[PDB]
Amino acid sequence: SEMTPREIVSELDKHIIGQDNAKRSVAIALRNRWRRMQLNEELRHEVTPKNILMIGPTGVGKTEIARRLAKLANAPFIKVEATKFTEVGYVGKEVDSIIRDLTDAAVKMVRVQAIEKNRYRAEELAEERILDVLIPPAKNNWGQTEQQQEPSAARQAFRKKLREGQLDDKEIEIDARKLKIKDAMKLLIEEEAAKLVNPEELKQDAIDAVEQHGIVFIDEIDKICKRGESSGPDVSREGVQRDLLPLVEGCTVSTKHGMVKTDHILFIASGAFQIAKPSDLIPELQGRLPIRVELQALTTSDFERILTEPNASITVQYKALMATEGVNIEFTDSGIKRIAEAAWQVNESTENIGARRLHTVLERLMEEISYDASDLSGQNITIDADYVSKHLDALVADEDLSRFIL
Amino acid sequence: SEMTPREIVSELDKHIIGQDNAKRSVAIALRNRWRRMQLNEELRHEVTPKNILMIGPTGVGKTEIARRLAKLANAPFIKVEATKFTEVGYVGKEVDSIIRDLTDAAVKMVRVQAIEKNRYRAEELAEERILDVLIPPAKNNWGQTEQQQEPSAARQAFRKKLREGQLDDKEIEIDARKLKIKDAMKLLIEEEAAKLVNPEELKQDAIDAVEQHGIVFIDEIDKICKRGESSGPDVSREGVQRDLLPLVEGCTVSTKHGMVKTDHILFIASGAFQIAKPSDLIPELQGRLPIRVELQALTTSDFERILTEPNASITVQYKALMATEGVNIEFTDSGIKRIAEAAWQVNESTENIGARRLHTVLERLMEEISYDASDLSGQNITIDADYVSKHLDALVADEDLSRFIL
Amino acid sequence: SEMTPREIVSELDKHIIGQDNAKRSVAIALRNRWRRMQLNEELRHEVTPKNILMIGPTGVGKTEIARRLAKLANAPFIKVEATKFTEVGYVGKEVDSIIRDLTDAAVKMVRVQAIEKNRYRAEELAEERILDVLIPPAKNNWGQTEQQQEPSAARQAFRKKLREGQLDDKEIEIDARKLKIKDAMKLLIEEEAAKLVNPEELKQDAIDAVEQHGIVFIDEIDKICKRGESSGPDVSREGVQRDLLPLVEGCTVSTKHGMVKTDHILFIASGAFQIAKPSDLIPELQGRLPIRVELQALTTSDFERILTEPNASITVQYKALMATEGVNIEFTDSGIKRIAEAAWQVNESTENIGARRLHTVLERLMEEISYDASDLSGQNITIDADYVSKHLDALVADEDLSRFIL
Amino acid sequence: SEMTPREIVSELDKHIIGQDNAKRSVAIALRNRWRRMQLNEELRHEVTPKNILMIGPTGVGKTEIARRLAKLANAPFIKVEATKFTEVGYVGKEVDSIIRDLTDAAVKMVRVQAIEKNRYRAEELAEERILDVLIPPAKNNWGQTEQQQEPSAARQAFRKKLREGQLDDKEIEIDARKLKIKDAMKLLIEEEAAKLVNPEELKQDAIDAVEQHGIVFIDEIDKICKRGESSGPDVSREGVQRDLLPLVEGCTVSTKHGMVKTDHILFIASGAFQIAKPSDLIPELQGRLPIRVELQALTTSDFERILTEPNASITVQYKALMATEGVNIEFTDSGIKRIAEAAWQVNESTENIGARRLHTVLERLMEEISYDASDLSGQNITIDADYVSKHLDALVADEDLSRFIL
Ligand SMILES: Nc1ncnc2c1ncn2[C@@H]1O[C@H](COP(=O)(O)OP(=O)(O)OP(=O)(O)O)[C@@H](O)[C@H]1O
Ligand SMILES: Nc1ncnc2c1ncn2[C@@H]1O[C@H](COP(=O)(O)OP(=O)(O)OP(=O)(O)O)[C@@H](O)[C@H]1O
Ligand SMILES: [Mg+2]
Repeated sequence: SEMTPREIVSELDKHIIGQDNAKRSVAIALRNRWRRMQLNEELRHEVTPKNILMIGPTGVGKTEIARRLAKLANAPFIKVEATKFTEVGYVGKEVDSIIRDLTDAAVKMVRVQAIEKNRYRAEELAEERILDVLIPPAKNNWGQTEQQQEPSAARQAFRKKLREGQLDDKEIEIDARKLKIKDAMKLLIEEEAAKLVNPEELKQDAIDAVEQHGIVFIDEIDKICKRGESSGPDVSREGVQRDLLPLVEGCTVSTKHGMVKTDHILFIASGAFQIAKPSDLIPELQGRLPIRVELQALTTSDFERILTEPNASITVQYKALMATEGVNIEFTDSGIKRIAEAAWQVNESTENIGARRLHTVLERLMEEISYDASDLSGQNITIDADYVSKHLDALVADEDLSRFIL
Repeated sequence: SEMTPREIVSELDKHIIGQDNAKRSVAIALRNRWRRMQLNEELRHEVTPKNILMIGPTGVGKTEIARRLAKLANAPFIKVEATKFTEVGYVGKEVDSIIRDLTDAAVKMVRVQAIEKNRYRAEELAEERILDVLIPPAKNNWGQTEQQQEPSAARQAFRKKLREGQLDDKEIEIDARKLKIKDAMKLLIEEEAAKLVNPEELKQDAIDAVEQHGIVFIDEIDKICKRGESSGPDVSREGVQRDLLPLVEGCTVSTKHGMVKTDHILFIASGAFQIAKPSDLIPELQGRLPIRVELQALTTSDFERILTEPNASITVQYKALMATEGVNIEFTDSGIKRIAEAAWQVNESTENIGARRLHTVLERLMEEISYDASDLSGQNITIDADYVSKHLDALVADEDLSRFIL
Repeated sequence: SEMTPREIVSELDKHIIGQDNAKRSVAIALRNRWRRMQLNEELRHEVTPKNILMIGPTGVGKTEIARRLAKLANAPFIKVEATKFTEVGYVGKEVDSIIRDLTDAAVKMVRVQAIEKNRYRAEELAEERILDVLIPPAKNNWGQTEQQQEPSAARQAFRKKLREGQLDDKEIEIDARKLKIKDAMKLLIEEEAAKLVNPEELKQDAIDAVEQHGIVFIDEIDKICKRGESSGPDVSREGVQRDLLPLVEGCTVSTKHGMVKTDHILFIASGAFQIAKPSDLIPELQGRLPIRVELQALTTSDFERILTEPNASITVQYKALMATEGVNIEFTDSGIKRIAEAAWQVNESTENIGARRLHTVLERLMEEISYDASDLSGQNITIDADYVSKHLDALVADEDLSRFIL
Repeated sequence: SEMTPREIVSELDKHIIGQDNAKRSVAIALRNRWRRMQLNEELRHEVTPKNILMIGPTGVGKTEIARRLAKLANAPFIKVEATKFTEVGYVGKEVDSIIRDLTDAAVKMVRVQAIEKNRYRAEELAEERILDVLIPPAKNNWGQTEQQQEPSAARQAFRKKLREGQLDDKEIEIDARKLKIKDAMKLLIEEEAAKLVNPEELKQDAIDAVEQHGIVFIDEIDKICKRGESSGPDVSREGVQRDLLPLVEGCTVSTKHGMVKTDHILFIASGAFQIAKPSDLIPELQGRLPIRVELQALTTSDFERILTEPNASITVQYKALMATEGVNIEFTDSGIKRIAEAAWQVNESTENIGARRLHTVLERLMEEISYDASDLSGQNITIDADYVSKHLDALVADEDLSRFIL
């Protein structure tokens, strides 16, 4: 019961732009899950996760692809920065935390997993107990087949009003106190929800989810490589590698949820490696990170697509926000293409993040509309190619200024 | 469970190519545990473990030999980076942790031993309780010799239905809560398995495990010797050697599961010793590491062998996974040759990382296939030397690339 | 339980060759506790103990004597490494630990002490309760002097059968259930075993083992002296001597097992003192180490004795372990002298590590036999001067190998 | 109600040898206590303690004089090392601890102080509750002037029997259980002593004792002075002075016993000042350490007196210890004089501690008797001048050896 290499890339194709290779890789990894759990007992142990190591610059999709991947398989996920554990110079943060955190993440996974499952039932019972105070039921009933006319037009009346209308004052009993529907409603929900939920029967779900589906994204694992010094003193970082193997090559670790294996968890490390090369990773890590994939630096089209396609692109969002003031914003193809060329420019000119650059540029170009929105009520402003250039040109052209306000 | 040296080396031979000297070393050790038992009280508690110190390059087998050695011995094992405690002014953990961890590992094993031993007894009584809800048994019974017709076609009915067919709804009491068979089953099993397991028995058992068969493996021991670039931080690395002394000389450490004595734990310290010499260790430690053995670098022939001969060889493992997709992979002998050859080349032209290299090369090689797979069910794909060159020659040629991908 | 100095030196002489003066010092320390134990209330607590300070090279027997003295004393022993507490840039655990550990160590002895002490009592009562089910005793009895004919030939019959024979099916009552002697026996043992064990006592019994018999061995008490190089770190070492004082002065520390008074713990400080001198210890501490004793470096003859005279000498150890495989090892006098000379020579040409060198040397010399043993069953192998030469001479000479193998 | 400068010195003259100056000084400070608490309210605030700073070598009486002084006024006391708080380079110990500790010290003062104070009261309330079970009192009573005939001959009967007689079986109620007077007595006493032990009525006793009579002995405050560096970097210590000011010039500090002032606690810091001079202390401290006193180095006579006079001199102690074996030791004037000259010699020759040196010398000189004591039963050994010189001469003469075994 699992998707496949290609079928996976499709799903990822519905959220990430470009980076097909990387996709194919997280695709395979995810598939080998369903491949192992499909073998004899003697192998299940022998075959270890095919960890992937992503190589690319920022703003190009790395981390998203992992989120999306873990999401795509509702798998416990966690993102850490290799350097977070480098503060060993004097401070102290230990790797165990990674898995430790992962489990938590899982317990929240499984938790929320039950809630949203029967949240309706709760709300139902919740509003099924608010009608009792509105129309004090006369003890004893039932007996015939009038289940349809049983709730009485009374309860049915307040029913419609409650879920769809006024009603915002009364007192409900718990353990009897005055309150208010809009809140007493959110008071019962949690209570009711309790009844449905279970306890120690969360272990073989969370610890299992983790140990069998968890995914870890180890960011900038390149910030913890060799470096110019010596393989002895500058170990303040190499030693951070020597601290991950246990996690990477199967070890254990106790958590406030029990014991977690880690023997076969999917690790996806990533770096730009524009200084150090994956080859500088200690041999144990090289060994355990078999799948190597390089991501490409984004292009204006990517940018153009990242501005539009996304169900919640900054574009749609902005339009949304200004509609709050009565203004009707509209980004036109040329406009978008233009914001796109604006980002690319700045990335190119100055330092180069990636899709990141879209935020300041867009918020910059809309400064005046953003400030004047209130007075632009009822108007229809359209951001075309003209607009954009006579707002962003001056700035983009000015590299120095770009390093500050863009 | 006590086999002879020559035999122990024969098992080891099944998962590790070459390194005979190392195999004999470890086998002698394992073997003495049986010899010591044949001894009288006095000697039995005078004869200590012949801790090993392995000397060799990376990816040649030092650790693999220790795992496999612990496995055929069925003993709680544990890897530890010597450096995990190093610091020129940092923090780190405490060495005793090594015994806490090893002990957890002993409990884990024991739990398993007992569960699978009487898993039936559990599942049995488990469903034996799911039938009671399905068919409320009328209090009081027995009396005659009708044991067959006693479970009444009623229970017998559900029983087949339950075990075989359909799993799916009701409410069973614990501490009365609606559930679902397919799940209430797993719930009851654990609940039932419990009653069977004797805590003190497994706690004591888990201990003897560690105390009488523990095998700890200290990697990168040479990363603790002298150095010379300082005085404090170096005699601080030495600090790690001092801290380990109690464990190797015999001491007691307190753990969740009780008090553990280290006097009979076998220690396998490993090291490349390219910079320092085993003579650079602190005397007390050199004293506690009687047996010394040097493992040798692997050769291309070795890689070919490593590729297919070991038991769950990566080759056989690849084939297994692919089969899951209905694909039949086969490796040409020359295919196997070109691969070992590619790896060697890279290890030679970049960073030599031993047998480890084989993984990365094998993954890259079979990626296009791995991604297709599903779309090749029923096909017999053969990896001949032509396939191995078309997919790796260029890569191997690009020394930069190899530093990134292979 | 208290013997004279002269007698302790006699016990000491069964395991440690030479170092008579030290055996004496230690002998006095011990007899001295018994003496203080003979005083009145007035002095019992107004008698400042006589901690030892051992001065000597490595591998000459300082630790050994303390251990073995702790054994004949049958006292919980612990061995601290003076430096563990220094840190010119670390945390360095706090000395409290020494009494902590010792206590954990005391507890163990006590536990396994009590058990193996009155085990017979349990197994006896255990089976004494299995005969009750075999031959249901008729209530009320006794009265005359028919004590040996009272158990009746019935109980006496099953008695012999039980401990020496069949009988493997029966149901016993605990808290009434069918079982099986083979296991119902063990089941009872632990149950009864409980009865005898006093948890409110042994905890105390532990403190009474510690506070009044506890021996501590502080090593490298010389790696704590002034030094000179700098000044900050020195007072950082001296910090350990300052902090060390209360223990040797006589105080109370708190453990997970209660409060413990360090007042009668015998302290054995020890050091090589190659760079530093006792006179360089902090005045407070010097005066608190009234008993001073030196140990002489060992000589080849000594090695030869260490090799054979001691009770369970490594020689008698190997010969024993080999006979376990049915091999008759005979060490010729010529063979011993060469082992001793080989060790001495390596200690001369590389790092001198005292008697420890004999271990590595002996092991190496014996590996081949040690591996082949099983197949050499029934044969005789004489380790004589010629035998020693073939196996060691090449290695001893090759100074680079000796820094790795011997 | 207080002694006087002279009268105090005498008390100190009863335990310390020489060092009259320092005595006269601690005397004065102690007296100013009784002088301030004797002035108008406006002054009591204005006048602060006249802190004393002792200047002298080790082994001459400093700390002893402070103990004796705090004892002489049963004042809370504490001795700290200035350097203890210098481990600030990387570790961490804070001065608050000092007062923090001081209070504890006080609560222990007041504690054993309270018990023996109202010990009678407890026992009374104890047996007063044991008669209730013996003669179950009839509820309701009193009313007339029959206080003498009220206890009834019944309670009065058991009263005498109890404290002076049999009665050793009964059950008392606590939290109702059978016991035995002989024990049921000691059980009630403590349990009763609890009610008395001023629960919260311990505050205005400890915090008061501390705040009004506390004495702090700050050892080696010279180890935290200027030093060759700069008044900015080497502040790792000068900053330690900047941390005592608060305490010395009155601040506060919270303790698990409440709040403590510190405004006027007597501080007695000391140092040898053979490197740094009191002039190097930061100005604030100099200001707050008004009384400056120099102690002199001990003399053989001092040594001679230190050996004999003390009610528990090492000499008496030894004679005692050996009597445990039947031997009758006797130090003769010439003998002691000789041990004195021997200590002085070594102090002079090598490094010079002080009285300290008496421990090893005496224990060295008695080595043989100490070892042979057992066989010397019934004999009368006399350590005269002869004995000593022909046991200690060769060693004292040998400076080098002196630095090790003396
Ligand atoms: N004969 C062999 N020699 C080397 N590696 C082998 C051999 N057979 C299989 N392998 C595999 O090669 C990898 C090498 O890892 P291993 O830890 O054994 O190397 P190592 O050099 O001993 O490591 P370390 O330097 O950390 O002690 C493992 O994944 C192991 O399973
Ligand atoms: N008479 C002896 N003299 C020296 N070593 C001996 C003797 N008998 C046995 N040995 C063995 O020699 C080794 C030396 O260890 P020991 O701890 O006694 O030396 P040490 O110099 O006191 O050590 P450290 O410097 O760690 O305090 C031990 O393995 C010990 O068992
Ligand atoms: Mg290694």
